[PDB]
Amino acid sequence: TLPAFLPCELKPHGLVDCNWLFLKSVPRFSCSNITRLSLISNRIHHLHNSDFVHLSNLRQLNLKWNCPPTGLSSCHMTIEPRTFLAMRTLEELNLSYNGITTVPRLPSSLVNLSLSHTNILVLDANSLAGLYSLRVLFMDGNCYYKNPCTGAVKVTPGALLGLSQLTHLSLKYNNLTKVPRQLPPSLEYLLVSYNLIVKLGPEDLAQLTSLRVLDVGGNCRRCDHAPNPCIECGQKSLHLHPETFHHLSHLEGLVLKDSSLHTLNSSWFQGLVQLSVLDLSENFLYESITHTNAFQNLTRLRKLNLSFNYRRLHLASSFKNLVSLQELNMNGIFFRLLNKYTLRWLADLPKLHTLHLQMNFINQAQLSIFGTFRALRFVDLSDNRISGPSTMDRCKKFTMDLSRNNLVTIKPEMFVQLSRLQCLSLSHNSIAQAVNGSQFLPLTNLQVLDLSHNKLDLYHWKSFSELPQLQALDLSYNSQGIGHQFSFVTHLSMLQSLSLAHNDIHTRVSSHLNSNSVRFLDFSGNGMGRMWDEGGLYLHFFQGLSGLLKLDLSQNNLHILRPQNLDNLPKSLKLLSLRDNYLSFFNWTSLSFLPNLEVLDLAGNQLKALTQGTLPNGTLLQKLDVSSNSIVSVVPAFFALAVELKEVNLSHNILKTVDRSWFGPIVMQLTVLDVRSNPLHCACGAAFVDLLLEVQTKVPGLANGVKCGSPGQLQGRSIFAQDLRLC
DNA sequence: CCTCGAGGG
Ligand SMILES: *[C@@H]1O[C@H](CO)[C@@H](O)[C@H](O)[C@H]1NC(C)=O
Repeated sequence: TLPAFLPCELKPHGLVDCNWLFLKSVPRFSCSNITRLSLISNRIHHLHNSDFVHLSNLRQLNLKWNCPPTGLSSCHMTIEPRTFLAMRTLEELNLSYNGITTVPRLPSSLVNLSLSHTNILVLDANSLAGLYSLRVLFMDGNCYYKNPCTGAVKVTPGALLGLSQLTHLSLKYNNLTKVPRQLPPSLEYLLVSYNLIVKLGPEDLAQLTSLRVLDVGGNCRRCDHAPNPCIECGQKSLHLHPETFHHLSHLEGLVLKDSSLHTLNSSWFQGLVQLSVLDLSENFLYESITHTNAFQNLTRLRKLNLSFNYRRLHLASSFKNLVSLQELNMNGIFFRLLNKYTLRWLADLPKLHTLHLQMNFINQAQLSIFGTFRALRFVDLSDNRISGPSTMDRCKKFTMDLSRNNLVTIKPEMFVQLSRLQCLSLSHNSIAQAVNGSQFLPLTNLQVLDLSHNKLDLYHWKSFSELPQLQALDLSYNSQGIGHQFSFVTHLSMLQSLSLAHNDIHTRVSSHLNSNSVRFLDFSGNGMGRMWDEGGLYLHFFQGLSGLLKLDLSQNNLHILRPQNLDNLPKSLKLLSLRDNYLSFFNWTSLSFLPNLEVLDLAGNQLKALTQGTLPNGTLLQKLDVSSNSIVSVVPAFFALAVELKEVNLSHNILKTVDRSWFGPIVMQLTVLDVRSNPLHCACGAAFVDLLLEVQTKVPGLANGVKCGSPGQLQGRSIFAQDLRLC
């Protein structure tokens, strides 16, 4: 009757969630059917032979973050010999972020193991005894600046050969000077990044002929302008032996990032015939990518990262061979100019769909080039310094992001040959301009336009009229004696979504917003309280938006909401958000003025009670959110008439109980009833317990998150800390 | 390998 696994939550697939519960011991709670137990981030510092005896059938166990090394502000975990042996079908185990110095004894059933961020500094053949079914082993971060050790962690030669089935090995951030010797040949991937492996040769990868991904990056770093502690490389560059990767016939992925690579050598990729991913970021290949020939035979290369390579830029002719290339990252390279030659050799690549060009300080750009490519779907030029022509965004659609640039004026010529663009972002520029229908002529196909965080003045009624396919327009956070603000809206014939959120609404703001197409309007963070206080002037401000379905009036300083104003909102309205206003009183029967309303959000107001009316017949209301108010009481039968009521959020209020007289029969059709963060009074007779237990599947966090506000020793603790059914 | 140089897995 009480949920079975207090103080934890039962979740469907045999999962018992005991996360973040301040537990100091493994809970005891039949348990013969639980197969998964998560105990993430509790306070368990000691583990004992008998601690898992009741969970003999566990397959998955997460003990992450129970006894962190430092860490935080220092913990050592003790584990008895037979602790995990009681679970002889245990398949997965996470011991990461625990102060253990040796790996515990484990059952041979184990398949996945994490020992990351512990204090295990030695792995020998004894450490992993009998893990012959192990496929996954992670142990990162046991000897770096956040989890320091003296010297390095040692993996002895052949220590892991017993792991006959090991496909996955990660040993990052462990101060390794060399790749461990005689690693299991079954390895399909090996991560040894961010150690001190300054030298690499075919010897170091001897017999790893089953590798699909190898990460040897960050082993020779340059620590100039490194935010966190960095160990500067002893040499000019990662020393790479030409034949190192030659035998890696199945290598699909290779990352050589942050290796201080000054040149590329085609030898490296010679034997890599299924190489689909290559990461070359954070090196010094600026000149190299401008001239090299290494790319000439990488014909299966799908993804390529060239980001943050330091010293007129032109991608080398070798790029023309990358006919499988789908994605190219060129962030943070820094080139002043983007021209017709800069990216020339990418133009005929059959399936190049994504191009990252962030943070390059580009101040002159012939964007026209992006109309010549074969299948560009996304070009990110955000955070550059583009100021003009050359001399809702999802869209996940030919898309271009020009946000955080230097546009002050938009000129139609900057968009020549970009006529195929369906999504554009000019957000976070400094565009102060009278928009008037003469800015985006070539953008004939533009459906989504983000002009947020700019300084547009929108008095002109011809605004955006040259965008015939415009469906979604974001004018959020816009800062403005002729024309009228927002007058253009009615003339945008296919506009479905519009945001005018957090704007500067001045005297001659159009008293009417009109449309036949707008279905969603975000009018958040404006002054609708101040506007509706000006009498009849704005009484019908939204009425002209025919077919309007969703309206957001959050953060509009609404202190009152008269029936006049609700009645003159479009009768089509299905969703209305009044979140974070100052509503103290509200006749709930006034909701009958919103016939088709289904979702109502009134959170962050000061409705001290649900007392003033009832949910009217025969409303179609489905979701009511009245959280973070100050509700201290509700009238019986309040929710009774809302036939279609499914979700109601009463959380973060001041309810001393939750009574069934409120809902009646509809309490059993409720999919969600959220009553957390109410100061419930947990006397020994309290009736709310049996009620919540009746709809327990439908109240989130009931097991431990629904807590008492009184009496004093129960203050801040769950309604199940003591059994309240006793009295 | 991936997401948002460290962390995840
Ligand atoms: C109820 O509202 C609270 C307000 O903070 C929110 O945290 C929670 O997500 C909501 N509950 C549900 C089930 O959506």
